[PDB]
Amino acid sequence: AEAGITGTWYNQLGSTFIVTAGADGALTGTYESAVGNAESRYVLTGRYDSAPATDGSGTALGWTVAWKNNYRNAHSATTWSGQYVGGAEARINTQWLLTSGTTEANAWKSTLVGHDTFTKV
Amino acid sequence: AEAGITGTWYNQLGSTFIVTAGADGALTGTYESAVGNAESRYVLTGRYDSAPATDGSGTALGWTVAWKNNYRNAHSATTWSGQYVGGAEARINTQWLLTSGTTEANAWKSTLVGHDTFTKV
Amino acid sequence: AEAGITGTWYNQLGSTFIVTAGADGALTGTYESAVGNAESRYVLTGRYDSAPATDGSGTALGWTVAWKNNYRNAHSATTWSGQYVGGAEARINTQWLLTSGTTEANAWKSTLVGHDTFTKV
Amino acid sequence: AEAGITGTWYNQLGSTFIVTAGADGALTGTYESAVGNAESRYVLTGRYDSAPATDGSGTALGWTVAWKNNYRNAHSATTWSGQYVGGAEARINTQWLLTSGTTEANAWKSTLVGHDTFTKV
Amino acid sequence: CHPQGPPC
Amino acid sequence: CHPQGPPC
Amino acid sequence: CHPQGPPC
Amino acid sequence: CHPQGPPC
Repeated sequence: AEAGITGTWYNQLGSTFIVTAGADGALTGTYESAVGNAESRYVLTGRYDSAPATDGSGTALGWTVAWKNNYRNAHSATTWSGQYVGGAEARINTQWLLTSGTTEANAWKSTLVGHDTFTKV
Repeated sequence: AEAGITGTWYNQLGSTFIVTAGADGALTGTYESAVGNAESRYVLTGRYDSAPATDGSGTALGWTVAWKNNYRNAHSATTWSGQYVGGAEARINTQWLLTSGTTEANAWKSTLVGHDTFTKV
Repeated sequence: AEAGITGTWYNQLGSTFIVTAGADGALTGTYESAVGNAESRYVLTGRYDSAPATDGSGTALGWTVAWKNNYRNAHSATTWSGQYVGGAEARINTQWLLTSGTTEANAWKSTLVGHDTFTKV
Repeated sequence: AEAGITGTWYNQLGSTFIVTAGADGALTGTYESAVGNAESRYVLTGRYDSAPATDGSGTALGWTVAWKNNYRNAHSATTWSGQYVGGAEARINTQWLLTSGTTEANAWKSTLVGHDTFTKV
Repeated sequence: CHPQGPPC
Repeated sequence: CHPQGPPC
Repeated sequence: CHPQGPPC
Repeated sequence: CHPQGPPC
């Protein structure tokens, strides 16, 4: 993994994230939503679990993005939890949780769940 | 938030996490599961979205923990997505995703979902 | 279970659901949101898995409610997945998914996730 | 929807479900996992929210399957929450929750989350 | 005021 | 080999 | 137009 | 005894 993870990944919606997997489990990078302007880049940080393991299992990892930068503040944060599978067709399959900050009455509807698959292509 | 977030939090299962909320959205700390031994401390990193906002909304944040340290490697990672609500009775209400690294046949059952509420007490 | 499940349950938000657990896994009833008016009753149907099992495990079950009745059409449906634990303090602990019908562009944000605990009291 | 929903659907894993959408929101059918033997058919019941709506939105629905039949008892139940999109290439996009009955100590890890897309082809 | 919340 | 996966 | 969707 | 549960 690690080496394999470092790089640019694209998801089916048109978002791109560039990440560096450091030697001791760290994931650091930026996530850009669209257009191709600075205004869409957000910091991301996460961790990955290096095993990794002798039977081709994927590498579990997760990262977070708080949707605040110098151009936008969306009062929310998303976490992606998934695994990295390398090889010819390497991908990161994830499920994500997007929570928005609410008042206590609306707290019951503050989190959206979804999924994303990221590829190098 | 920020100031309010920095500190020790406990969840209903007996886990504790100590975190520092830095000026520009970073969350850094450790998560300890139980016993009270070094073997149960894991690094955590996340981000929080400072708004924050004039109508008492909570502060969205999220963090990740890869379950690998010098004593254990559980080949998995958990992300917590939620919001911080301060005040007399401050709490961080979250929903989490725990993904384990699997082979591609077992990938359909690689992620558990749950929820946790953390308090300062 | 079965016998134990049949009855009225209340959740921490003030919603009530009355359900009948039939001999062969069926769950049929109504869910009422608030006020105490017919306009808040919706049909629910689900299934429960009778085992049940010699080591005190809970009874898995799930049900669905489409938010349409003769007074309201919220173009959405919620499914609750959880387990029933009987005894002195019987409860049904669930995690739910609420999906609203969207256009294909907004499909990524069509599902909210949450949790609910229902008691007889 | 309704008419459009009634029929056989297949998901990317090789499972098939046959469902009848009744005039007043009901969904009734069977879910078969694999092989093509009776032992893999389970009853399913759910509801769909007919709107439906003038801007091409999908039809929200959900269903439950308790994994018990005359050949197997897996002490668990799955609920699928999603929307139906008809047309040339009709599909039902869902997110699901699979809960297994646990003892109270293992309750924190009793629910898996995933997603499935079903097509008529 | 989605039917699954309070009130409504 | 949970009934929701392949095969079983 | 939440930053996690397209475009924005 | 996954590190996220009690004890371990």
